[PDB]
Amino acid sequence: STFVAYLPDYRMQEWARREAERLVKYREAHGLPLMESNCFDPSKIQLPED
Amino acid sequence: SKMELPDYKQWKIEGTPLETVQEKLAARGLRDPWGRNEAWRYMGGFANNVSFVGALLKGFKWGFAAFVVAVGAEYYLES
Amino acid sequence: GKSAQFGLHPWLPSAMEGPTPVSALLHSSTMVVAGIFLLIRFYPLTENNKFGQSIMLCLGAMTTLFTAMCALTQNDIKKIIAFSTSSQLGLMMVTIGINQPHLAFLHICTHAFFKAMLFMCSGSIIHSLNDEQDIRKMGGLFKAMPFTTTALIIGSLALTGMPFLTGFYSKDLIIESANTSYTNAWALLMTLVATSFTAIYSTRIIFFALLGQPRFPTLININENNPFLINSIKRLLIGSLFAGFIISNNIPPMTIPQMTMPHYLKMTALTVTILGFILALEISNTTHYLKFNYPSNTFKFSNLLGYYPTIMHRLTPYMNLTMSQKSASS
Amino acid sequence: ITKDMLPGPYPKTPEERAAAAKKYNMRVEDYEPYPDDGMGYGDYPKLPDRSQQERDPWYDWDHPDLRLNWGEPMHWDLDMYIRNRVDTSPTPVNWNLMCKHLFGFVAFMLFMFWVGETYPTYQPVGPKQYPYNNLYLERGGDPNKEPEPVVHYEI
Amino acid sequence: SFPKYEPSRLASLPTTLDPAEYDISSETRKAQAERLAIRSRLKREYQLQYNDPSRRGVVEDPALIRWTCARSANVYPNFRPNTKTSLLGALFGIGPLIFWYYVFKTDRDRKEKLIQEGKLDRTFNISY
Amino acid sequence: SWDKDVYPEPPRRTPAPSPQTSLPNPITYLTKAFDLLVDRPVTLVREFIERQHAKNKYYYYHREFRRVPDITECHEKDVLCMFEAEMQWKRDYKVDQEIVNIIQERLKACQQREGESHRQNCAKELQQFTQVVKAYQDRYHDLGAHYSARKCLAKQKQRMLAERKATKEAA
Amino acid sequence: AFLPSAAYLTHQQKVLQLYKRALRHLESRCVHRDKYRYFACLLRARFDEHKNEKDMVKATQLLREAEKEFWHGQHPQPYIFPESPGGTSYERYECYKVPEWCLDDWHPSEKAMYPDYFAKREQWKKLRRESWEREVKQLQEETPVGGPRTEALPPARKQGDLPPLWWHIVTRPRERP
Amino acid sequence: DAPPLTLEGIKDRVLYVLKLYDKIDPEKLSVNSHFMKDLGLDSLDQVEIIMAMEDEFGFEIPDIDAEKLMCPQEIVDYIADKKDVYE
Amino acid sequence: SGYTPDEKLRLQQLRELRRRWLKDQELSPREPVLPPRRHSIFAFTHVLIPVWIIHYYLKYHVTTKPYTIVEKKPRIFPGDTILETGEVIPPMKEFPDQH
Amino acid sequence: AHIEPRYRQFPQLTRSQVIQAEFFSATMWFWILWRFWHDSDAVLGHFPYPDPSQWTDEELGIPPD
Amino acid sequence: GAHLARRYLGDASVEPEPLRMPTFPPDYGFPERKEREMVATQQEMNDAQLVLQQRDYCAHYLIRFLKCKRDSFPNFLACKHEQHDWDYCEHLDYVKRMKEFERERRLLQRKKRREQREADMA
Amino acid sequence: MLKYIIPTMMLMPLTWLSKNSMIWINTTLHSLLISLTSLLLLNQFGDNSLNFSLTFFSDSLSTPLLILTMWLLPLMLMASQHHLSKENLARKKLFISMLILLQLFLIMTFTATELIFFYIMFEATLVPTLIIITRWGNQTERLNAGLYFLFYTLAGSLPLLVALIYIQNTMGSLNFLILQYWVQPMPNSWSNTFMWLACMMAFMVKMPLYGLHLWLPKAHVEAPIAGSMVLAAILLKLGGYGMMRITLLLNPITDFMAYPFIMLSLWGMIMTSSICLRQTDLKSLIAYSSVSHMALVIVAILIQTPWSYMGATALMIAHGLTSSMLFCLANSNYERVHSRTMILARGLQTLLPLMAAWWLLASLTNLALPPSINLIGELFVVMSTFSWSNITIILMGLNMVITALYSLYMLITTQRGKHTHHINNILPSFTRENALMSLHMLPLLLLSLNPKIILGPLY
Ligand SMILES: CCCCCCCCCCCCCCCCCC(=O)OC[C@H](COP(=O)([O-])OCC[N+](C)(C)C)OC(=O)CCCCCCCCCCCCCCCCC
Ligand SMILES: CCCCCCCCCCCCCCCCCC(=O)OC[C@H](COP(=O)([O-])OCC[N+](C)(C)C)OC(=O)CCCCCCCCCCCCCCCCC
Ligand SMILES: *C(=O)CCCCCCCCCCCCC
Repeated sequence: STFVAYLPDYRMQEWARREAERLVKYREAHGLPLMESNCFDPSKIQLPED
Repeated sequence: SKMELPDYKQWKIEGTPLETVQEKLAARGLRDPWGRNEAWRYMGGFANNVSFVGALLKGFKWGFAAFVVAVGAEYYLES
Repeated sequence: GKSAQFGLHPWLPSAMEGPTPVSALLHSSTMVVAGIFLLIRFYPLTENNKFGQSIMLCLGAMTTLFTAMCALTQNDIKKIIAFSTSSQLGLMMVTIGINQPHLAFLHICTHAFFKAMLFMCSGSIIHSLNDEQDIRKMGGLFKAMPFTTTALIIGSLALTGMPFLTGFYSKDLIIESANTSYTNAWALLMTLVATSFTAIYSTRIIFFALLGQPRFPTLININENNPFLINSIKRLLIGSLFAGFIISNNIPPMTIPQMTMPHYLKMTALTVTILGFILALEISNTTHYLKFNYPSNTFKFSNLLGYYPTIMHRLTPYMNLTMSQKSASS
Repeated sequence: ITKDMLPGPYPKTPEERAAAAKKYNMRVEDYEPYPDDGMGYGDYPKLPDRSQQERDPWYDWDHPDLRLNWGEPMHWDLDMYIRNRVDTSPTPVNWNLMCKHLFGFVAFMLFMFWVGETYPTYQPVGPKQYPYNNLYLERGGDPNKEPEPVVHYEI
Repeated sequence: SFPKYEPSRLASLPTTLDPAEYDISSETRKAQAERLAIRSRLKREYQLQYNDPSRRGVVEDPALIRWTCARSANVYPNFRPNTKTSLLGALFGIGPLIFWYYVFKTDRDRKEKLIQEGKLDRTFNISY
Repeated sequence: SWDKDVYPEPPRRTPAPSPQTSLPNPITYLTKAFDLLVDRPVTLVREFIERQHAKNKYYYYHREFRRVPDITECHEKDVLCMFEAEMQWKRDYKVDQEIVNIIQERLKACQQREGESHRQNCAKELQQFTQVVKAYQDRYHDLGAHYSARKCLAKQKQRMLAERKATKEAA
Repeated sequence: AFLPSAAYLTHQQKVLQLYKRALRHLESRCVHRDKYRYFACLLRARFDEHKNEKDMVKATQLLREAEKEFWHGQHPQPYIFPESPGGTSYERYECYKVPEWCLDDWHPSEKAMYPDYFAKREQWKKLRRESWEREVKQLQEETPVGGPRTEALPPARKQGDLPPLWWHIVTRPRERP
Repeated sequence: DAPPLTLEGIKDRVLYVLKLYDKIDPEKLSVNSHFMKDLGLDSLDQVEIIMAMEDEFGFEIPDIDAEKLMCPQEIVDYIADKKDVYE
Repeated sequence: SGYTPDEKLRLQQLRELRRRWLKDQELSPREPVLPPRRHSIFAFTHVLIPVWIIHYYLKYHVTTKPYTIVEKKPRIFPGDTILETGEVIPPMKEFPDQH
Repeated sequence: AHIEPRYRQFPQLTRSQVIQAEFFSATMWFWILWRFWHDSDAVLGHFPYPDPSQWTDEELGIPPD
Repeated sequence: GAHLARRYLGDASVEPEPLRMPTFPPDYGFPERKEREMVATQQEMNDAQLVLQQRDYCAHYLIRFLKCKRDSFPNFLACKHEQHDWDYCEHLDYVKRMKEFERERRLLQRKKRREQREADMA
Repeated sequence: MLKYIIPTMMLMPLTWLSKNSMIWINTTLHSLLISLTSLLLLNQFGDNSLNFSLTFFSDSLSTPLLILTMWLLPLMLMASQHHLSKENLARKKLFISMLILLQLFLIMTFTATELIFFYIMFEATLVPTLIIITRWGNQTERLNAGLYFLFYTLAGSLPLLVALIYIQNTMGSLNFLILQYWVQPMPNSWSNTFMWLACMMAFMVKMPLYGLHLWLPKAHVEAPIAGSMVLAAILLKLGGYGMMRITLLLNPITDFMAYPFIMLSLWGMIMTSSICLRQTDLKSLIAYSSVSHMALVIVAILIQTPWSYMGATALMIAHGLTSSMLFCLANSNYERVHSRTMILARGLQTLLPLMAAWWLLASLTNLALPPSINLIGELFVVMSTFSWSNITIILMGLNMVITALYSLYMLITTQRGKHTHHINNILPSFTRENALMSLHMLPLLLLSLNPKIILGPLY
């Protein structure tokens, strides 16, 4: 119980807060949207022909 | 352990509604052999029970006296 | 499921098999209101919706009418007050079903007090008669237990909704909001009939348990001088006398009060209570005659719990177990 | 326990029927089995299908909580027929009459509830009046869109 | 005159209203006497095996193990597949499966055809 | 402490306590009793622990990952670089999940702190939450329990063809 | 019909049981003492008016009509005594009826807490275990062939000899432990 | 609650109930006085006595044991056994 | 009916044995042999230590985390004065009185 | 002390329970009477109810036709 | 309360539906009709944290009652006059509501007399 | 994974070289040392699994199962050390060696990176359980229990192995660190249908699926309780590991094919809950409850949503612990009364209070009392199945009634009521028994505080 109580940051979950705590702090100061509908860059994809 | 039991001649069925019950069986020619068994419930302090309205207004005298005393006290207080 | 309404009601009268304080807490004052507490918890969602409000109002009226009808002619005292608190739960879902949250919450706060105090007074009477819980063997206890006599009279008066008591500050507001609103007329009618039936069974408890000639056996072990019981009944009597007034004063105004109505829609609660008192007084006076009245279908339908623990507690387990064994296990 | 203590197949002739009856230690004529319809019942005795509340409660039973003695050929559904389960007590009212009364009562007042839903009660009043276009901004509406100005008139 | 209380599956006749108590044929008392003899033998055996100071263990009732063996282990060896058993097995084995399959199927096509055309409101549904 | 931009809170406006009647209230006396009996030893043991903290003050650092080429520039069936692309994609997945979590925290805090008139003063938080929910639903929803960067890229491709078809059919 | 000793209920016993059940239901019907006494005297007078009837078949048919009206006119919830089956306190105190052989399982460090009781228990057990062979000798010669015909236990026929099969009927604890 | 009762207490109670019965004369009764032999009552009077004792002690006696105890001493013995006197 | 002498004698002996056992159920005065081994202690241990512990926890571990103890802002009425700013909310217009 | 049970007679009554019961009944009735004299509103009425039939037409602004 | 029998057992045309009323023009027979007045400005009405159900047209008595309750602690019974004033205002609003109901009923009944006159001569 | 396999293979001579009276103490002590050592597997990252070597890896999924396995071995050793006191010393060492070999094959099963290795040791596990079931049982039907247990499972997997070999000829590697990136979609055809059936049916039998569940009650009412606990608690989880390692390759054909499997699992879990409502043996009742729980797990992994995977893993671990401790309860009762009848021994709360408390805790944790991990997993699966379709909640709702109704009833007739008069050998609580029961119960409560360690590979 003492080992699993002080286990060093399981799956970096707390780290998942901290960088996120940085990231919005970036994009709320420069007018950028919070998250975008495109997961990757939409200009770096060769769209197939239709 | 040992309790004293009351006299079994002091339990009389007279003055009770069981006397009227025995009157009814005497009118129809029957006997009530178990009136003396239930005779004790209809005398003494166990008898003379107040009615429903008498149950609701229990202690109304003291309450109304205190109410009129308090309303007189407030009547003098506002002056 | 939690407040024991229609469809899932009979566990509330069935749960009187436990100890008396267990009933008096859980199935009288505290645990049974959890479903109603969940309903008034989610009032911003039920405020703008009409379907759920209508169906839950009709379910509450159904529950309070059926439970009051079953409570009219029952012979067990604890079962009578269990049906009483189920009817009160139906009334609280009726008044939250008409978009009045804080009135229902105030009724919860008052009902816990007075219903718990009636339950412990009944438990003291039960213990003083050597574990005998039938209303057809008590009575003549006005001068035998004067403290519990006064407490039971005050509690029945508060249950009926008598003026300027703890039940007056919540139930009268509930019924005046139920009268003057866009309600179902059938629900309002069964609310009034439920109020009359509450008056009838409360004065039935008073007449058959506190007045008249004694019916218990001759070994008289009447005793109530223990300081714990006296102090507890005194505490809840002070509560049921003044805490309702204190709570109704100190709650912030969060709803529009309705007080412009005609006289016949304002005297309704007291007049129906007095009418129920008069009708049950007629019944109690006519029970003293040396006659015999053959019971009709009304008494069989009333005293046998609406036949609901006789039909739905016999057919559904039979069907489930025969499906489980004859069709599945074998 | 051996090969003729556990229950066996269906007994056909009177002799094997008597052997099965003395296997369960009961009367020969009162031991009658279920009909061999292919459900795999066997030579188990068929009780008259009554509950266990009907048993004598004052009799000195071998098992008092079950009202069951020792060596009795028990029911095929003893688990179903305990006191804590389905009960077959003789009710003072007729069962069909009970079902008819309950169904009629429930259907009648459900129909009356729906009838009252069709024709409701109300108060002789008008609608409630709210300022600022019936509280357009306080309802959560957007402020960049100007609502239609509706006013409430005195009488 | 008086209501005739009908027999029912959930409401048996009482032990007192049954006319079978009040017949005075001789084989009735003979059967009752032989039942009492059987019960007396069983009760005598139980009391002799149950009041023993030397015995420390469970009184092994043959009826309990007999019933538990007849409940499970003696179903297949005395089973013969006929029209009734096969019909009941097919009715209670593949019926509800087909019913639930068809209900869940048509629910799935309705939900899918609602969600591909955008008619299903999935504004806030991001946990799945 | 915490940064005030990522968790914004309006300044507090507490009205002046001015008695109307002459009856005193016990709240001030109990507040003084709380400040005397409770707050002072708590502050004393807090200054004790922080003074013991001041002797041994070592630092820990927030780990940062450099940007790696994504799944688009990965040769097919060459695991040695799509492994890194998937690694970065999973880290960004966790970051985006926590971003939606912090927006939900903002919305809940606004709705609680705005009292009974929260339906009007939390319009900005509702708009931000709706935008971030639509972004998360476009970015990560319906991937399945066996999600991977290839499936997310295929879903993004299908959404792009749907948008291009909607543009062409309504041009 | 079902009795520990008998196999057939005599018509006199059935009449008495009908009288008992019908009068108990009458008492449960009318609560008050005076009405109960009056109607009980009426029922006793009715049974007395039909008492002088020595015809078996006529009393048979009269019993059948009587049972039919008794079931037709019974209360749905008859009064049941608090210790009777069906009562409110039926087998409630049975959770404390721990049998005596649990005292066999006690630790020796607690068996010295009550030395006199445990010495009395061991001498009682010695008495029982020496009387066991005597009582099974008593049943092994008094029982008829093919087992007993009735369940009525025989008494002890000798002075000093304990009653046969006496233990587990006399061993049941008090109803208020 | 519910004080234990000695054998003489229930004996006083049973003789009191017998003395309060009109059919029993209050002089000829005893513990072993048979109802049909010493006093010559009927079976119905015996069930009346059984009901009186059931209502007096507040518990139910089974019908077989109601008809089996045939003397006041048998009533005393059965009540003392069921209440387990002399604890 | 009555009692056969056999069953009556049997229940007499059984009642004798029962009365004997219930006589021997009484305990002697020396049993049980037990082996050998502040007014304001409740209001200090059960109250004050929980107050100190929960106040330490709430002051230096929960208030440091954002959006944990979120409190509704107090209502603002006309004629009040904010202590942290000093600006006074201006007085509300006179009532068009009717009573 | 503890009350010894009495056989088929009236049980003993301590003066304390009777005094407390009469006290509670007195405070009950006194509170009822005091609240009924002071408030006198929620049991009888708060405001008058104007009838719908006594209104005229110029209050309602109905031209005649 | 005879309107229920006049509507359901009688004729439902006389009693207007409370769900959608009034549907008549508001200037019908009311020249220079003056609307009701709001005393509290919207910001000063909103910063008191007042629930939407109680946002009536004369909530000045209500907000003064809330202020009286908030500054008279612990003497809770010292603000019954403000409660009486708020009750008076709510009562006056209810008089306005049944005046609107009577106006709608009498105007629609005048429409019935009009169509009866159309039946008489037109 | 050599730091746990070598301790097991080195404890093997320790139980072979131990003295004639210190086998149990030494084996229990050293297995508890291995159990403490096994906590080092929790070095988990939010992106990458702890890949130890070429043929061994352990993500967030298999680590709680490994910890459960080598925590389960000492509990089995204590639970099977009573009735083997009269058994010969060589056969005692044979039994302990069989348990040790079963643990070794289980830990090698959950960490096998290659699916062929996973299959090979996943039914190298078949030999020790078969040996224990057939040899150390207590009835005749154990012989039949060696047939239905065996010829079901192998008949599900001898197709499957061929299918696995086919993947070795198709993808070129069956490694799981490779197949997460080389996976191709499965087209709609009859060949892919039969490949899906072959890859599914082995673990469908091993769950078991309803219809194929006949091997579970027949192999539980007669086993030595070490075998009963390993079968109920950890041996049924091989199907779950098969699901969460195989379902990556079987997309997207699983979505429009698993309809009859889900119908069978839901209606069969309803049927088995109903069968629990009318049982007479404790062991059969617990086995049918396990059938219901594994049918729920089948639905959870078949709908394949992340919430369902969290709920499936949590429900798997919680059900394993609960079923093992329920079998410990039933073994204590069968030890004391020498029978398996439920109605025989009643009212044991009057005689055994601490076993009554353990009965109450077992029944409370069985019906998913919050905030236990059983309720966490069951609730997550409930929400995922509501997300699959609406009407499913009805097919859940009745079960959640029935899964309470027997779960108390199985308690009540075994604990509440008038005790049986003719039973007098009810001994008090042995310290070994209650120590085993507490060692079962305390981790189940403790995991409710920190559930994030047992929430699957995608928490
Ligand atoms: C794991 C899979 C296989 C299963 C079997 C495993 C076998 C081996 C078991 C090894 C030992 C156990 C390991 C798991 C231990 C889990 C517990 C644990 O350590 O959690 C860590 C967690 C850690 O907390 P945390 O995660 O919040 O802390 C964050 C970590 N730090 C501190 C570094 C920032 O411990 C707790 O949560 C403890 C909280 C305080 C203690 C409890 C206080 C309240 C107690 C109850 C009061 C009354 C309440 C009301 C009751 C009403 C009636 C019911
Ligand atoms: C528990 C008992 C029941 C177990 C049931 C197990 C599942 C049922 C199906 C199993 C089939 C056997 C394994 C097939 C693996 C195929 C893998 C694959 O890629 O196939 C594609 C290949 C496709 O052929 P191909 O790949 O060679 O062709 C090249 C590709 N095309 C088609 C484009 C040209 O499928 C087959 O070759 C046939 C597959 C079906 C096999 C049918 C025969 C077996 C039937 C089931 C018997 C089950 C045991 C019964 C007895 C049990 C004991 C009593
Ligand atoms: C006109 O009378 C309408 C009154 C409101 C609707 C009917 C309410 C009926 C029930 C309450 C009043 C009962 C009076 C005896």
